[PDB]
This record gives sequence, structure tokens and C-alpha cells, in this order.
Amino acid sequence: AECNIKVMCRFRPLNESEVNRGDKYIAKFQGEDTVVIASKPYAFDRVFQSSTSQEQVYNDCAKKIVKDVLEGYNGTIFAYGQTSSGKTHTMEGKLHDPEGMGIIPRIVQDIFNYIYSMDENLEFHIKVSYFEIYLDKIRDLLDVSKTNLSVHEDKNRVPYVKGCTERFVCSPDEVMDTIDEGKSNRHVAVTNMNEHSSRSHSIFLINVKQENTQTEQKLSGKLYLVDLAGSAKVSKTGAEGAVLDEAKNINKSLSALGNVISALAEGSTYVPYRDSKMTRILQDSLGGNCRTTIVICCSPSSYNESETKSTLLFGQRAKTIKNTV
Amino acid sequence: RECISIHVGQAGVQIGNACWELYCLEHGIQPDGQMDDSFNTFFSETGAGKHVPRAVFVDLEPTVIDEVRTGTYRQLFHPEQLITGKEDAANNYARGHYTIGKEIIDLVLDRIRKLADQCTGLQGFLVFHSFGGGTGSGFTSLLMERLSVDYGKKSKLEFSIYPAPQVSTAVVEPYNSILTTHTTLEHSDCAFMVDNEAIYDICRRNLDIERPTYTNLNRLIGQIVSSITASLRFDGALNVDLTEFQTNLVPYPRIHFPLATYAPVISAEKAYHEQLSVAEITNACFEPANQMVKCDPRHGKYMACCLLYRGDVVPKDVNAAIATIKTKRTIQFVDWCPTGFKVGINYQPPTVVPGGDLAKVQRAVCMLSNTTAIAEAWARLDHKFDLMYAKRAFVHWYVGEGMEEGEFSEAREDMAALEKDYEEVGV
Amino acid sequence: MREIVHIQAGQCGNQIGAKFWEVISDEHGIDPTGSYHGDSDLQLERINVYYNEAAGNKYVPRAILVDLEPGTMDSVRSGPFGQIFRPDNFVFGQSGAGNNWAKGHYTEGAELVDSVLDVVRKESESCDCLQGFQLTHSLGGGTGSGMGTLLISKIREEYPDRIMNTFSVMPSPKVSDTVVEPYNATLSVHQLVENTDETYSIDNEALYDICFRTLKLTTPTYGDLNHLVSATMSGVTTCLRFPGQLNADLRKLAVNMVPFPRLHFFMPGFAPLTSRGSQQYRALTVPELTQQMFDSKNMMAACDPRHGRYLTVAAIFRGRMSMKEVDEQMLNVQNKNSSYFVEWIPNNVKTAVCDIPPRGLKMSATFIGNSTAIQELFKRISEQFTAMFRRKAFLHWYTGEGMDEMEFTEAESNMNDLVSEYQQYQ
Amino acid sequence: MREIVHIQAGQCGNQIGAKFWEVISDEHGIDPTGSYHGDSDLQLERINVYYNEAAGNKYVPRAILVDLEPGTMDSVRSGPFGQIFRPDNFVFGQSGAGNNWAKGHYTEGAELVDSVLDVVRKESESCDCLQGFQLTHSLGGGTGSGMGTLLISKIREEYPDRIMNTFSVMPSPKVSDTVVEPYNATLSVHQLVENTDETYSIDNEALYDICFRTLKLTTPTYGDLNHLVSATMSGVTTCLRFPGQLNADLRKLAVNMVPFPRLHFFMPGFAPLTSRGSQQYRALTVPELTQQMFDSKNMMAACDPRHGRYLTVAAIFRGRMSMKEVDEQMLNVQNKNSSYFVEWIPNNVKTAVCDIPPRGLKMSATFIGNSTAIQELFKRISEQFTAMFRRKAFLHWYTGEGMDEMEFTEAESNMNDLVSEYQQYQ
Ligand SMILES: Nc1nc2c(ncn2[C@@H]2O[C@H](COP(=O)(O)CP(=O)(O)OP(=O)(O)O)[C@@H](O)[C@H]2O)c(=O)[nH]1
Ligand SMILES: Nc1nc2c(ncn2[C@@H]2O[C@H](COP(=O)(O)CP(=O)(O)OP(=O)(O)O)[C@@H](O)[C@H]2O)c(=O)[nH]1
Ligand SMILES: Nc1nc2c(ncn2[C@@H]2O[C@H](COP(=O)(O)OP(=O)(O)OP(=O)(O)O)[C@@H](O)[C@H]2O)c(=O)[nH]1
Ligand SMILES: Nc1ncnc2c1ncn2[C@@H]1O[C@H](COP(=O)(O)OP(=O)(O)OP(=O)(O)O)[C@@H](O)[C@H]1O
Repeated sequence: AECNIKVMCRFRPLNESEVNRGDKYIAKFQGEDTVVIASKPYAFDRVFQSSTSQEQVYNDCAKKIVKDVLEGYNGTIFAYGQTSSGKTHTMEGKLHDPEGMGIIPRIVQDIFNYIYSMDENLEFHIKVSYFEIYLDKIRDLLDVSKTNLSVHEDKNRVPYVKGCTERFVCSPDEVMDTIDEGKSNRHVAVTNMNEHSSRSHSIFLINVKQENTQTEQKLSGKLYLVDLAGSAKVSKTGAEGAVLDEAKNINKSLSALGNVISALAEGSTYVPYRDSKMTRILQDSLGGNCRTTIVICCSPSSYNESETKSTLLFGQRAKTIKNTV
Repeated sequence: RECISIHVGQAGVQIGNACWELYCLEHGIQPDGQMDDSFNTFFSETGAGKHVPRAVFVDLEPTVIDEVRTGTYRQLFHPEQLITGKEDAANNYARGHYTIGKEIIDLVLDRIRKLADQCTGLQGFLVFHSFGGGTGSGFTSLLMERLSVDYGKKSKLEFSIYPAPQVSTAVVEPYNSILTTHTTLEHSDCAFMVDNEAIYDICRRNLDIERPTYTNLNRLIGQIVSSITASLRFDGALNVDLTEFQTNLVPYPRIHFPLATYAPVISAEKAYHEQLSVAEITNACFEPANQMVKCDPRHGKYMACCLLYRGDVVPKDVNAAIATIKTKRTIQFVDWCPTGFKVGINYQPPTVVPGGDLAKVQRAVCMLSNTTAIAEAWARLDHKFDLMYAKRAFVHWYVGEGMEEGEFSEAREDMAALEKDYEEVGV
Repeated sequence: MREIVHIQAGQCGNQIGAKFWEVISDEHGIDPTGSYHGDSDLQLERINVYYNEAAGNKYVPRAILVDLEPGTMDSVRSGPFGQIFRPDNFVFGQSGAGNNWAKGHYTEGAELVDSVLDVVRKESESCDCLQGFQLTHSLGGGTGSGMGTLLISKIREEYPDRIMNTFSVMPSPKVSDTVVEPYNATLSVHQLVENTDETYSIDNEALYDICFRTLKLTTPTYGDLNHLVSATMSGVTTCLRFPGQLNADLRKLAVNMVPFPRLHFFMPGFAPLTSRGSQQYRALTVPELTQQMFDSKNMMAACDPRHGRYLTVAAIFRGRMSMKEVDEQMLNVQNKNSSYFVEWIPNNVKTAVCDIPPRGLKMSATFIGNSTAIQELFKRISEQFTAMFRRKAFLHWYTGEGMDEMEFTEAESNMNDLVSEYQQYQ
Repeated sequence: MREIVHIQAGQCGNQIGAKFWEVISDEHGIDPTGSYHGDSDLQLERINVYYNEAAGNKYVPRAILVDLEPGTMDSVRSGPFGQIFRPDNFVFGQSGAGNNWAKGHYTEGAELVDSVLDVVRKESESCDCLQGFQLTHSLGGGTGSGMGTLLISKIREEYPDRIMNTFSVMPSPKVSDTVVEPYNATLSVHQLVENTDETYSIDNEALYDICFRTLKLTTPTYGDLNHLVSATMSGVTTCLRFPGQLNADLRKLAVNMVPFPRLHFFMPGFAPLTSRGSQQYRALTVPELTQQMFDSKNMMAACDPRHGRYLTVAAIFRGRMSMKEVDEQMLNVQNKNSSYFVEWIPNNVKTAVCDIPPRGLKMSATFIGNSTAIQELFKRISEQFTAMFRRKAFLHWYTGEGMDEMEFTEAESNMNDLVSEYQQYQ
């Protein structure tokens, strides 16, 4: 009926550039729910500490959404934070290794391993697509010809992506091939703060159309596994040339995501989902029937303290929002 | 004893239209560029019977840089100094700092280095800009970062133009003023401020100019900057160089925001019906009706007051004048600086602009004051910014340039940290 | 140097565009033959921003005149100023749009827009640095509404950074010259709000109202209305065409007039608008122009501004004038009339003044305004849309060009969302 | 600088207003074209108090000419001075009032007064500091009586501090030009006493009496009567229009002529009023003017002052004259004639003298007087009211415009209360 949007926090270890600069470990935790930064507790639903691993985050963050989205509802998981925080590491990581991989392939293995446990008569039509937002253009990742798709509303006025290559998959190994094909197609540039700087908002949708042959009750569960880009200060990164133009549309979308989160948290009237196309496809996640859970990957260094605390204000402002499930 | 100037934005170049009009007039330099040691501070000799300013005009919009190239001052200005852009910053602090800023600083900062090596006695800098548009706000903070790291030890005289308290030419400039002050606090050695409705109000009441345009404003603004540098250009009983302003008015390295004022602001017909001495012009410069910013001094306290006089002024009567200021209780200094007074005298009086509005006087005062009265302007300027920032008004343009939520918060807390110092020193 | 490529689409867009070149050519002192004969050299300073230099001291405008009816080009070509345009820019089909949005957007203009896009590339690459695209079209009919938004999509696609300026002439129910007005209007604004950054909502009902009340004309032809709309186009670009005490680029207008990216629907104005009888009985002082600018009846849109509030307004002045009297009038119009201005913005006014007035007039002004009251134009069009859409009348003529019913639904949702957001900040 | 916005309502108010601009324009040396050609520079000193500066050294009066019959404006426009007025001020309906108070106050003028109020705001906001509203209307008929009091209510509502000056031309039974005189008069004064601060009760019977006895005219047209009423309007405002040894503002007249707020119904006068034959046989000395001023027959109202007593009188003089002879005549007219002056006020006279006489005349004077004898004008109107109201004749034409019988009762009570209070201080 109604549920709370679940805000969680995660911190990485200090990277090479941070420890070589001599950044202080300012992260202090009072339990696994609150973090004390600058003598201020910032409460979240689950603060994953700096010593957490990949499996430890997935078991508590996105382990429940597998059962929720397959029950009949829709899910949405997406990471927020500045660049070099570990959004690409936490979500994608390195998909070949079982331990080094992120939340996305663990979601893939858990759904298929769960479905094999079910009875054979429970039929499952699973179609998957993969696309990104690059220069404010919906660049498909599983296909190269389609430069920009168009946003369309469903039968009951809910926005989706028309023309996306919804590849019908059968086995989980085929899904891993789709991610590797899409991971290579993702526009990723080099920066001093983040060498693997994802310059686009990659969305990896799992549309599990599920129906039992005996009862004939048809259901569908959309699971939006999104990896956003980092809110990069140009003074620290030094974005110049082509990557400077990439920084425009990135922070435009992240600020627009901050606008709708600030608009919906205060209980505003309009909630401008139409501000950016990134906010459009998230409209079903924010103000729909989805049990949306959000993690934020934050850097523990004092050098990025300004952008880090703003990520916590984005998080705690998102904590007061409730979804109409 | 030289000091090279730069002019950013529409306000900066419009100051340079009138400010250099009175510099070249004071040294007998015609617009052609020719007619001993007085003009060397702001004019270099070119071969034989010719002068060139140590001036640089930069404006990303080409609207008014070419106006000087086709105006009356064509021969005086070297045409390579008149640097121009290709497209406009358009009232965006970010656009003049990152996109359009970073394509022309490579020309002008290395060109400013050329005038440095051409000079030998470079005392410091004096920039001209405004916090209104993106040019005066964004490009200056970008250039000040690269000029500070290049030299550092040299001084910088920031003659900014605030947005007025209720009068205003635009809507987005609170974002410009709060962002450019976040960077200007740690870079500028001296930050002189000017207001729009105050200078409109001064010439209306005292000078009796009911319908002024911007060219009438810039005449006396250049007179203010000409007054502080007249001690370098001419001899006097007690000369003061540029280095005195840093040592006398900056008690702490963060509070470096003086307030400028000028007197006697008297028309041509009122000069005959009013006697001018040092006493009445001294008291005239401290009252709120003649301050260049809309802030009353009685609400705060004067931390320091540098009194720079011109023309025939003896040194014994000024000591009587400042005594009356100290015993008058409507204005009161801070206990931590009881001898908050510096005197400067120049024998050469001010010069009248032909066809201007001001009148020739045998003596004049250009008083600079570091005080806590500017904290009221910071608060109301910071207060009005909070309403637009709370609703994310006009944020989609700046973050579309590349910025984010972060530096707005750094600009907010930096302003509170600045005001934290003013309430501290106001004790 | 901040060049401007001009687009004209539809019969109305070609008519206001044709008269628009008539006005500014007289401001620059340009002959109908194209030779320059201006008195002041400042006219020839920024002549490149709308013209291109040619041999024999001749000039040609960068006017891409688009249509689907060849009769419109013959009227422009045979007009007083048809000879100045390049003959190559006249790209036009054979069959008219027939007042169908889907024809110009999918079948009729879709084959022709590819030829037009090559001419846009020709005029753009010849430029030094173009600032924006000044487009003129009406949302009534199929040509300006359907093919125009298609052309805006391609230019916005190739130029995602330039200033997409449009002058959308949108009528009201008080003057319903076409039964297919809501489908042409509702589908056109579905594309404009997502792409463009300026939308000057001009209404024919308001334009006729100017001619009777303040202009006092007995027989206002369309050419009289085109003279008024041309005055607004020359006013907004006056800063970047001549020297001025405050030069505001179109980007510098867009940064102040657009507090949120979707809220970019404006309402223009112009003054002095005096009759022949009231010429000598009116003072040319600045406060007289300001009261005519902010006059609720002197707006060029059907929505009265008193029904809502201004998010942000601009006043581009022309001619010699004191800045202090301008600042007081910009100050006074928000003190006493604070109910008509939102107070969560501290200062809702933008000022600008050029040192060259219009030809023949001593002083002038031009108004821009993004009001919350403008939503009623979208509300009444939605009422007309839902009135005809509830029984699906005249929709089958759109299905022939492949357009589906969901595209009408997506346009109506984006239309109704635009009404709600102006109601938020009211 | 103490500006004055002028209002004209009704046919009589437009006629006396039209001739009023004719007189003072000649005092200031203003052409019918509006260009200034005066000899003395003092005329151009306070020209702003009734005019506005325009280009080409042209001037325009701040005259808001209101009516419900368009024929009245055509006569004023075609007159000797119609070309000086602004064409925008002529706000007028299509159908006349038909001599009904309720039409102009509820149906006919109620829709038109909203348009007129915007013009009052236009002329007021253009002023520096307005002092009061000089209104001219007759209580006979529906336009001046009904719409005029409605317009006074709105201006008094928005301006509760300015001086509401009115010149109510009220007829007597001796000249009964309309059967609906008492209903128009009784209902109009119900609003005037509550709102206004000056009410110059002028009567047509007294005005004709001036032409025969002291002026000695064979065929007194209405224009001859308008010349006399214009002389009183120019006399009361002469202090605040030219330099003078004693400058009394209209507020400085209202403070002395209004001992209680309801007792503000006056009785004007003017001198020298000499015939063509008696020009050379009359001395221009000051005592000759004073005896003509306080002459009981030379009052412009039907009520003789000998039947009551003056609460307070004023004498605004014009031209060069000794103050001592003025003070003696102001002294002597209360010593011997003390029966005609209440003695619970010690000094019932107000004096004032300007240093500029009328054009063509060497000296002049203007009289104001608040007498207890003025109540008989209200008494006889009440007799006519109760004569027709006892059987309710012609009241059904007022019920059609929503006016109820109790409003006639409330007007009659406030009318009769006004008669009792002048009887108190008699
Ligand atoms: N102010 C003006 N409005 C005009 C003028 N011509 C038309 N219009 C108005 O614009 C409305 C529609 O604009 P258009 O005439 O251009 C119809 P369009 O050419 O775009 O389609 P088709 O002619 O069917 O190919 C139209 O109904 C008028 O209300 C004009 O010359 N001036
Ligand atoms: N001294 C003058 N008195 C006039 C003049 N014209 C009319 N009157 C007198 O005033 C009386 C009524 O005044 P009006 O003529 O203005 C009637 P009004 O126009 O207000 O109503 P409607 O004409 O019915 O719309 C009228 O009966 C005359 O006795 C005039 O020109 N001069
Ligand atoms: N006192 C004074 N102020 C001025 C003058 N000219 C401009 N200003 C102020 O400067 C402010 C903006 O300055 P700029 O940054 O130079 O504006 P700009 O160069 O036009 O910026 P763009 O819109 O991007 O072109 C305005 O709000 C004015 O109030 C001047 O001549 N004198
Ligand atoms: N928790 C972690 N433990 C160890 N290494 C990490 C962790 N998080 C990030 N890293 C390192 O950071 C590198 C790149 O970081 P990543 O690309 O995830 O930053 P990001 O926040 O995704 O940047 P973007 O702004 O592009 O999203 C990885 O190759 C990885 O080695």
C-alpha cells in the first residue's frame, strides 16, 4: 500500500591518490545505521562501513528486491555520489570474479537460481535491455545503430523507453554476455580522480514477465539497475575539451535528480520529472508502485568533504519520502 | 612606481572609458597620445612624442571593446591591448569561468606577464569589474586564481560594483556575487566596493544631477581611483604608496574590505555659494548620505579610516579636523585601534573633465574606511540569495555549465564564515 | 560574432517574417536592392548578425523561407523586399499542408526538411560563431506546427548548445480561424517545451485588441499585426546589434527569463503604441513608457497578467535615456504592484538600454514576461482538445500519416503538466 | 507640488467645466493649440497644477471628461478649446442617463466608472503630490447626480486623505427644468455629506438673477452662466497657482470653512460684476468690492443670507492691493452686521490676496460662505421630495435598477438631519 524509500550508505577504502595526499580517515560509525561526519550524525537505513566487501553489501542491500520484484511489483536500485566513490565498483566491479563482482551480476544469479527452485509450470518470460544517457542522448548499449530513442508513456500513463532492444534471454550466462557487451560500449574516459570515470548514466532493465500456466494470473516486475555518473567538480578533475561537455549533461541530470528529490521530499505540487530525461524513466521509481531502495557510495576523504556532505544531505532529504506501493 | 590595470566585463570597460579619460587629461596627454616623471606610473613612452597605457581591456562579448576601437580614443590605446572574445558569458558565473573563460586566459594572463617584464617598478594590480554579469564575476575569479599563483606577493586593488539592495539590473546576480566572493576572499588583498543606487543618490542630492547616465557615474569613480594613486604620480607633504593600504586597513588577513567615499561633491553654481575647507568635507565623507554603499555607519564601527587629500592642504588643519571626528559620538572607532587615522596630502589638485558634471575645487578628499557596516550589505545580499537557492531558482543554468550542489554550499558557508569574522571584530 | 540564422515556416511565419525584414532593413538603412545607404556607420557595424556581405556593396539576409504552398513565396518575392533574399533559400513543396500536423511532420515536410537542413548547414558553416536560431511560425495549421517542430528537432539535435528562439503565434477560441487548432497546437507544444528555450506566445485576439484600444485603427489588416510582431523581434535583438549601456545577449535574456528549463513561455510587449490623434498629447519621458509596458491590456497574449504572477520580466529599452529613471521605474513597478510579482524571487526585472532608437521614433521599449497567468492559454487549448478528443473527431486524418493515438495522449499529458507547474509558482 | 486632478460629469458639469478651462487658459496665456505664449513667467511657474508638460512646448489639461451621452463630448471637442484636451480622457457611454439617479449609480455608470477609475489612477500616479480632486457636476439629472457620487465614493475610498472638492449645481422650484429633481438631488447629497469636504451649492435661479440686476444682460445664455461659475473656480485656486501675500491652500480653506465635518456646504460669490454701462461709473477701490461681495442679492444660491447667519466666510482677493484696507473691510463687515454673524465664533472671516489679477481686470475678489440660511435649499427639496414620495410617484423606475425604498428613507433622514444642524447654530 505505502512504504518508505530505503536510503543506505556505503564507504570505500582510501584510494592511492587519497592516502598519498594524506587525507584523514574522517569516517566514524555509531552502529551499522549512522555515520558521524564533522561532528554531525547522518542517519541511514544501513551504513556499510569502509571494511565492507561486495557480498556483504549485496546480502543486505539488494537481497530483498529479488523476492519483491518477482512477487509482482517493480524494483529500482541505483547508486549516487561523487566520482571515484565506487559506484561502478559496487554495481559492476569485475564480473568475472565471484568476489570482485558487484550487485548487478549477483542479482542475475539470484533470480535464475531462485527460478530453478520454483516449479516447472511457472513460466517466466524474461526480456532484458541495456542503454545509457550520453550527452543527453539515450544511447543504446546492446545496439550501436540506435543513436537516440524516444520516451513514451504506457497504457496507464507511466514513462518507459520505446524501441529498446529487449533481448529475450533464457540462461544467466547469456545475461553476463549482454553486460560485457554493454560494459565495453559504455563511454568511459580517464581522469586524475577516477580513471574508470563512467561518463554516462547506464540503465540495465530486467523486465520479468511472469505467468503461471495453471492459474493464468499474469504479472510483470521491472527491476531498474542503474549506475549514475559522479558529480565532478571541474577544479579537482580538470575536465577540458570533450570531457568538459560530458560534465555538463552529467551534473545537469544529477542536479535534476536533486531537484525532484528536493521537490518530492518537501511535498511539492509538480515534482518536475520532465526536467530531464533521466528523471523521466525514474518517475515510476520515485512516485509509482515500486519499493525503491537507494544506496549512496561516498568517498571517506577530507579532500572531498564538501561534495561528500552534500551527498548525505541528498540522502537524508530522500529519507523522508514514502512510495505509494 | 607602476601599477598595471585590467578591466573585465561591461562595468569594467565602461569605467575605463571615463577613468582613463581623466588620467590622460591630468598629464596633458591628448587622445592622439602625446603632449616628465609623473606620467610614468600609468603611461609608457613609445620612441618619440607618443604614449601608450599599461591598460588591458577584456570582455568576452565584443559589444563595447570595438566601440573604443571606433570611438575617439583610437590613437591612445595600442590595438593589441584591446582584447575581445567571440561570445558572451551571459550573466553566468560558470560560463565566464570554465567554458568561455578557459579559452582566452591563455592570451591575457601571458599578455599581463608581458607588461610585467616591460615594467620594473610594478607595485601591484588594480582590476575593474562588477558582480552583476558573468564576465565581471566569473572571468575575474578565474584570472585572479592564475594571477595570484603567478606572482602572489604583489597587491591587487579590487574595485567591484555590488548589486544594489533593492535596485537591480538582473535577477541571477546574487548567484554571481556569492560565488565570486568565495574565491575573491582568499586572493584579493584589498576589496573596494561600489553600489548603484548610492551613486545615483549622491549626485542627485549633492551634485544636483536628476537624470544621470552611466558615463556620469564613471567620472567620479575614476576620480576615486585617481585620488589613491595621485600620491604615486605626484609629490606631497606626506605621500602614501600602494603598500600603505594593506598595512593600515587590513588588521586581519580575511577582513580586507574597505569602503570608498569622496568629497566635496559640489556642482558649478554651488561652488560660488559655498566655502570649501578641510573640516566640512571631512565630516561630509563620514555621513551616510555620501557613502558609496547603502549602509549606515552608526549601526557599526570604523576599524580604520585612511584620509587621502589633494590640492593645497596644509598639514596642521587636518589634525584639527580629525580631532572633531574623534570627539563626535555619532561615529565611533573600535577600542582596538584608537589611532585609526592616516593622512595623505598631494599638492596637485583634482582636474575637471571637459563637458562632465563635477566642478573644479582647490581641495578634495578621498577617504577609505574599513568598517563592519558592510556586514549589513552581506546579510541582505545573502538573505535574498536564500529564497532563490531554496527553490533551486536559476540553478539549472549553472549546473548545466558543469557545477553541482556542492560549491553553492561552500559559497554559503564561506559567506557565513566571512560574517562570522565581522560579528567577531564588531565587539 | 554571435551570428543568427533566421527560419520562417508557415504562411503566418512567412508573413511576420517578411514584414520583419522590412523593419530592420530600414533600421540599418538597407535598400530593397540590398545596397547599404545608412547615415550612421554603427548600422554597418553588426550588419553581419542578420546579413552576409556580397559584391558591389550588396547584402543578402540569412533567411531560410520554408513552406509547403508555393503561393506564399510568390507574395514574398513580389513584395516590396522580395528582391533582397537569396533565390536559393526558397525551399518549398507543391501541395499545402491542409492544416494537418502529421502531414508536415511525417509525410509532406519530412521529405522537404532534409533539403532545408542542408541550407541551415550552409548558412551556419559560413558564420564565424552563431548564437541562436530565430524561428517564426504559427501553431495554427500544419506547416508551421508540424514541419516547424520537425525542423526544430533536427537543428536542436545537431546544435544542442545554441539558443533555439521561436515565436509561436497561438490563437484563442475568441478567434477560431481553423477547426483543427487544438490538435495542431497541442502536438506542436509537445515538441517545443522539450527542445526550445524561448517561446513567445503571441495571440491574434490580443493583437486585434491593440489596434482598437491604444492604436485606434479602423481596419487592422494582417500587415498591421505583422508590424507589431516585427517590433518585438527587433527589440529583443537590439542589444547584440548596436552599442548600448547594457548589452544583454539572447543567452543573457534566456538566463534571466528561464528560472526552470520548462518555464520558458513568454508574453511580449512594445511601447510607445500611440494613435495618430494621440501623438502630440503624449510625453516621451521614461515613466510614460513603463506604465504602457506593464499595462495588463497592452500584452500580446489573451491571458491577463493580473490573473497570475510574473516569475521574471525583462524590459529592453532603446534610445538615449537616463539609467536612474529606468531603475526607479523598474523599482516602482514591483513595490506597489508586489501582488503581481512572486516574492520568493527578490528582483523579477531585467533591464537593458541601447544608444540607437527606432527609425522615426525618439525612444522605445520592448517587454518580455514569463507569467503564471500564461497557463490559461494552455488550459483553454486543452479544453478544446479534450472536447474534440473525447469522441475522437477528426483523428482519422492523422492516422493516415502513421500517427498513433498514444502520441495525442503523450502530448496532452505534457500539456497538462505545463499547466500544473505554472499553478505551483502562482 | 499640490497637484489637482479635474473631473467633469453630466452635461452641466461638462459645460461649466468646458468654459472653466477657457478662462484659466487665458489667465496662463495658453493657446487653444496648447502652446504657451504668456508674457509673465509666473504663469508658467505653477502651470503643472492643472496641466502636464508635453513635447514641442505643448501642454494638456488633466481633465477627465465623463458622461453617458456622446453628444456632450462632440460639443466640447468642436468648441474653441476642444483641441487642447487629451483624446484618451473622453470616457463616455452610448445611452444617456435619462434623468435617473439609479441608472448612473448602479447600471449605466457602474460599468463605465471602472474604466474611468483607471484614468484617475493614471493622472494621479503621474503627479508629484496631488492635493485634491476638483469635480464639477449638477445634482439635476442622472449622470452628474448618480454616476458622479459613485465616482466620488471610489476616489474617496482609494484617497481618504485628499481634498474632495465638488461644485454641486442644485436648482430651485423657481426653475424646475426636470420633474425628477428631488430624487436626483436628495439621493446625491446623501453620499456627498458623508464623503466630500466641500460642496459649493450653486443655483440656476440665483445665476439668472445676477444677469438681470448687476450684470444687466438681455439674453443670458447658459454660456454666460458658465462664465460666472468659472470665475469662482479660478478664484478659490488662485492662491496655489500664483505668488501671493497670503497663500491659502484648498486644505487651508477647508480648515477654516468647515467648523464641523458635515457643515461643509458653501455659497460662492464673485466681484466686480459690472454691466457694460456701469463700467466707468464705478471705482476699483477695495471697499467697493467688499460691499458687492457681502451683498445679499449677489449670492449664487437661492437662499438669502439675511435669513440665517454665517458660521465662517472667506474672501480670496486678487491683484495688487493694500492689506490694511482689506483688514478694515473684513473688520467692518462683522461690526455693524453682527446679526448676520454668529458670535460664539470670534472671527468668522478668512482673507487671502494674490499679486496677479484676472486678465483684463485690475482687481477682483471671490467669496466663500457657509451660512445657516443655506438649509432652506435642502428644506424646499425635502418638501418636493415628500410631496412626490407620499404617494410614491416615479419610484418604480428606480426599482428596476435594484434600488430599494429604504435607500430613499435613509437619504431623507440624512437630508432632514442636515436641516436641523444648521438650525442649531442659527
Ligand atoms: N498576426 C498575423 N497572423 C496571421 C497572419 N496570417 C495568418 N495568421 C494567423 O496564424 C494562423 C495560422 O498560421 P498560418 O496562416 O501560417 C497556417 P500554415 O501556413 O502554417 O499551414 P498551411 O497554410 O495549411 O500550409 C492563422 O489562422 C492566423 O490566425 C498574418 O499575416 N499576421
Ligand atoms: N449654469 C448652467 N447650468 C446648466 C447648464 N446646462 C444645464 N444646466 C442646469 O443643470 C441641470 C441639470 O444638469 P445636466 O444638464 O448636466 C443633466 P445630466 O447631464 O447630469 O444627466 P443626463 O443629461 O440626463 O445624462 C439642468 O437642468 C440646468 O438647470 C449650463 O450650461 N450652465
Ligand atoms: N556604476 C556602474 N555600473 C555599471 C556600469 N556598467 C554596468 N554596470 C553594472 O554592471 C553589472 C553587470 O556587469 P557585467 O558583468 O559587466 O555585465 P555584462 O558584461 O553585460 O555581462 P553579459 O550579460 O554576460 O554580457 C550591471 O548589473 C550594472 O549594474 C557602469 O558604467 N557604471
Ligand atoms: N570499495 C572499494 N574497494 C576497493 N576498491 C575500490 C572500491 N571502490 C572503488 N574502488 C576502486 O576505484 C576504481 C574506479 O572507481 P569507480 O569507477 O567505481 O568510481 P565511480 O564512483 O563509479 O565513478 P563515476 O563517477 O564514473 O561513477 C576501481 O577500479 C576500484 O579499484
